[PDB]
Amino acid sequence: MVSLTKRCIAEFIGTFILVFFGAGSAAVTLMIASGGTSPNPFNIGIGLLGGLGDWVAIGLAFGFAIAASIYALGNISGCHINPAVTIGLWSVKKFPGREVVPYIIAQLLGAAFGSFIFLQCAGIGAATVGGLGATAPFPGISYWQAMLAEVVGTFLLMITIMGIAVDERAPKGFAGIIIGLTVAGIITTLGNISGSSLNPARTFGPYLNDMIFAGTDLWNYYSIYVIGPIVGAVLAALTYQYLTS
Amino acid sequence: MVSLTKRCIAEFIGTFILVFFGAGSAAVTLMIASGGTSPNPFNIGIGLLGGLGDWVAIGLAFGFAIAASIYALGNISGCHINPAVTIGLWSVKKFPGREVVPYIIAQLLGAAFGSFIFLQCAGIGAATVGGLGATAPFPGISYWQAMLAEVVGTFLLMITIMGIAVDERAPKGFAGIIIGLTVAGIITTLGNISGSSLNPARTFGPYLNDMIFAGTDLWNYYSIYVIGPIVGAVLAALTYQYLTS
Amino acid sequence: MVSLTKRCIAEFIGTFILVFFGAGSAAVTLMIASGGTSPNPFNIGIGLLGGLGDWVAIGLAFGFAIAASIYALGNISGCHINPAVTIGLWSVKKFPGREVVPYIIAQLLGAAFGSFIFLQCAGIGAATVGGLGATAPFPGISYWQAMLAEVVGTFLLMITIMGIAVDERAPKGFAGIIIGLTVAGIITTLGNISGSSLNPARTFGPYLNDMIFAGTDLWNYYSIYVIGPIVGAVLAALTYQYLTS
Amino acid sequence: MVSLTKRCIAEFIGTFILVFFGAGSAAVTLMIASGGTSPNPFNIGIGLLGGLGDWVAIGLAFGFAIAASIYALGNISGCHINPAVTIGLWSVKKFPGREVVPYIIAQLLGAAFGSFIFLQCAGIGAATVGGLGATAPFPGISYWQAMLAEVVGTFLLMITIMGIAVDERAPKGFAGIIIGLTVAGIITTLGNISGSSLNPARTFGPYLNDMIFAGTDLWNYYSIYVIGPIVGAVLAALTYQYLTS
Ligand SMILES: CCCCCCCCO[C@@H]1O[C@H](CO)[C@@H](O)[C@H](O)[C@H]1O
Ligand SMILES: CCCCCCCCO[C@@H]1O[C@H](CO)[C@@H](O)[C@H](O)[C@H]1O
Ligand SMILES: CCCCCCCCO[C@@H]1O[C@H](CO)[C@@H](O)[C@H](O)[C@H]1O
Ligand SMILES: CCCCCCCCO[C@@H]1O[C@H](CO)[C@@H](O)[C@H](O)[C@H]1O
Ligand SMILES: CCCCCCCCO[C@@H]1O[C@H](CO)[C@@H](O)[C@H](O)[C@H]1O
Ligand SMILES: CCCCCCCCO[C@@H]1O[C@H](CO)[C@@H](O)[C@H](O)[C@H]1O
Ligand SMILES: CCCCCCCCO[C@@H]1O[C@H](CO)[C@@H](O)[C@H](O)[C@H]1O
Ligand SMILES: CCCCCCCCO[C@@H]1O[C@H](CO)[C@@H](O)[C@H](O)[C@H]1O
Repeated sequence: MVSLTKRCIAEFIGTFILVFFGAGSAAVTLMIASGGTSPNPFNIGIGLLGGLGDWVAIGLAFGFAIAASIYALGNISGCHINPAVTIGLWSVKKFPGREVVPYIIAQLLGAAFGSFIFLQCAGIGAATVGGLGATAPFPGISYWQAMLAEVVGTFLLMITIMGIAVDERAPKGFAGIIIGLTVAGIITTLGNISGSSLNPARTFGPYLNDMIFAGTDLWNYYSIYVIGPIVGAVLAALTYQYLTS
Repeated sequence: MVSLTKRCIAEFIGTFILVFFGAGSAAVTLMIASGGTSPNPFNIGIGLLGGLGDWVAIGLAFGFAIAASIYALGNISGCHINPAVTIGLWSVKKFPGREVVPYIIAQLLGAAFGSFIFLQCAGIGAATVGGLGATAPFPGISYWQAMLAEVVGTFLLMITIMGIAVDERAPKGFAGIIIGLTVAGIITTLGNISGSSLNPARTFGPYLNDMIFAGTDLWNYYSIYVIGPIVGAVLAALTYQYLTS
Repeated sequence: MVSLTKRCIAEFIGTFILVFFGAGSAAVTLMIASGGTSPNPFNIGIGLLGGLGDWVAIGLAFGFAIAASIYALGNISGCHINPAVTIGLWSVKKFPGREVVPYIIAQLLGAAFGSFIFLQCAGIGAATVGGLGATAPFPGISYWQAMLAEVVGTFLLMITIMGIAVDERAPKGFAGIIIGLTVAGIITTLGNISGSSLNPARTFGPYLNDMIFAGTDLWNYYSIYVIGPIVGAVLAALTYQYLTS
Repeated sequence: MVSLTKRCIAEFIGTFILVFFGAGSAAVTLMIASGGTSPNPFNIGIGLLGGLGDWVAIGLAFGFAIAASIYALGNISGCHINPAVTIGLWSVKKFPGREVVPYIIAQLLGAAFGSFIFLQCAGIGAATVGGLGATAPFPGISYWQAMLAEVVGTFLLMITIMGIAVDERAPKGFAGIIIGLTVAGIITTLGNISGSSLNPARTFGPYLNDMIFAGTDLWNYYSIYVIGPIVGAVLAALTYQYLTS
């Protein structure tokens, strides 16, 4: 109904909001905790002052921002704001393959830009101390461990999306808040393991800005936040297709 | 349907509740943390004992109070309880320009009064230590940085409002809780940057009482919490008008 | 529709749940924080380890328990589970004066019993250290300050109830969660001031058990948690009657 | 409507998600707090860095995961994902006794597997330090105290389920989020007492993996997390049957 051009602008805004607010809270957490003493290496400083409370706070910053976006942009573009979701939807004939790349590009741009504008609001400390909320494996977590966390996490996100936003029997009006709260929950447990990206674009944004405004190069991890989410999403979409078949 | 006089009383009550409960939680946080040692200057004491957890708690105190007000006063006056929202609504022919000033004045009074009654409940420490939850740029944040944070923040608030309360296709009954939770999320990330006002009246109240009951004069910052929110709201309203056009 | 006898049993259960879970979380908080060092006297130990985060956690324990009860017992007795609400409803011809006392008595009993069973689960430390979550003015808060906090707090609770549960235009199904989240918000800001009772029975339960199983006598404060809530509720009910008249 | 075989797969997935995400957050909390100093023995380290905030965070990780599952798998199998609920439903002619064992077995397997996959993501520290989120009586809590906590807790969970998911008058679409938030609330207060299992399978999973990958043998406690929940659920189901009769 809405032109692909405007739906792409919407996806841009939605992913911008997602990275600005979600990743922003993570960065800010590290900034107000910087200089504190951690009990052990696993605690990189996010759960330093508020324990798991800090992780639920970050998860909620993501969740509420996501819910708000879905309610604001859902009717416009469907508010995927996540490459893995677009692909997941695509994998079960729920989204036109012809629009997959356009959306993904708008998502990637929005994420990059969202991370950039936040970096301007909070100063350079957000990048040099908060790392702009970039998702990377945590201390003691191997490459495949983070991979696994990302597929199980994105699996939950997608199967929830399938059940509450795609299935025709879903309760109207609940998709936005449920999808958001679900992400908040996944981040609460999987955050201190892989950072709980569940979104290739959510990771892309921070990575990019982190490299340009900091001598950082986290790209040797990106594959985790690309393959993991995509595999998790498609697995969920198909699984749900089978269970309701 | 309801007389402008009663809808103004409603706006008064709604903004009173907003400042009393929201700004109140911020003040209280500083009061129970006063005397503690902070890791660095950025942490002014709000995330001292609970990290980002303290910010989500403050955001939720705002959010739940806002949701409650919208459900209690929405049918009466529309529950704008925010000058920027009234103006934003106005900017897209969704509110009578003739009532803009009346509402804004009721909002400003309610906010001032709300801050005043809270100051009486918690004693003068709420003002001399908690600063009554007044929003001011945080340590290391320049004037334009706070400005930017406020427009991006209010942009999200308004576009959400446009999508869930103004658009005729919005899910009935969700506006209240969604708008509230959205504010809670914005405050979680933008709080330790500009205090996350998003509301000229929410700032006015505390500023006023802070000056009268404390040798404080934060008015050299007020422009941030006036221009920032208004610009963000109007930008959001128009953007949403374009995307759905 | 349901017999007064069964609706009284329901009120009993609902208030039992309210005090068991809500007041219980407060007690538990003090128990896991006991032995810690506080920054100042205002911080009695509740915001010691989690700052305001601890207050929102307690507020949510109350809120979620309240929402659950309203969804479980609402259709049975209306789930007042609060003398002030019953009276408030009564004050605007929304509840039979003939049933006011019966409900209030079931609420008082349920609260007393709820506090008693919790005391058995957590041991006597819940009473000697957690005080069973009894609401009393906080350090530096005078008698009238707590009084004021309780009327403003209960005012919000009731006007929300009026708007979302009594008004015929309210969105169906939202009353439970909204009422609950509203209480969670009031407790977040007003908790460290008066303990944020908003409910004569919620206070009665703990007070009683605290006296019987601890040399405590907080009854010289009870009037605050009786008059404050009742005045706040009636004021809200009438105010809402006027604004919608 | 859906084959018992697919509904069993669903129950498997739902309980997997429940244990993976819920119990996972508890384990992670202990891992980021390990090495810290506790105020007293009651605080085993979960409320160490975030106070009660840590408990609400764990409760929410459970709640959001539970809500998401109910929205994703509810239409498929009813999403019991808890032996006590299946039995409770059974006890009031709301579920076929012939399917009770099948569901319970899928739940038990899912829980065991869910705990296993999480153990792989977070490394062995999740088991040797976080105990995989296994529920056991807390310091100073006797066997019958934990038992009581579990029946009162599961009583609330079930009566809420009865009111919002079983009763034909329940508001459509609210069951998922309400059931989830209710669990989050029960865990917030009852967690530091018995760990707040409310689910024989949620306990089984961790116990099993804890024994196999750690010299742990918590099975001398399991009866608490079997009898307690079942008794609480049945008591709630019958009580609700009586009150609405
Ligand atoms: C990692 C897997 C990504 C899969 C996304 C594939 C997007 C391309 O999808 C293809 O686009 C074409 C037009 O451009 C259409 O004609 C094809 O039918 C469609 O399948
Ligand atoms: C961009 C192309 C990505 C292809 C996916 C490569 C996955 C292999 O990735 C490698 O796996 C090893 C495990 O044996 C790890 O030890 C290495 O650190 C990791 O980089
Ligand atoms: C910062 C920008 C604030 C814009 C708010 C403008 C409110 C005035 O708005 C004006 O009010 C008049 C009656 O008073 C009406 O007759 C005009 O049509 C209306 O535009
Ligand atoms: C009340 C009228 C407000 C007009 C808006 C004025 C905005 C200029 O504001 C000024 O911008 C400077 C940046 O160059 C900052 O360094 C100053 O601190 C700031 O006050
Ligand atoms: C603190 C104020 C409490 C007011 C509650 C008053 C409850 C009594 O209310 C009265 O009960 C009588 C039967 O018992 C009825 O016949 C009366 O009409 C009714 O007003
Ligand atoms: C049970 C009957 C209660 C009647 C209400 C009495 C209210 C007066 O209460 C008193 O107010 C004084 C303020 O001047 C305080 O200093 C006292 O501590 C307080 O008890
Ligand atoms: C701890 C109590 C557990 C009760 C669960 C009982 C499940 C068995 O229930 C029984 O299953 C039979 C078929 O297998 C049916 O024919 C019976 O009617 C049914 O009652
Ligand atoms: C698997 C079969 C379980 C049967 C339930 C047994 C309940 C008794 O359990 C016992 O109760 C005692 C209290 O007197 C406690 O002191 C013991 O530690 C406890 O194991």
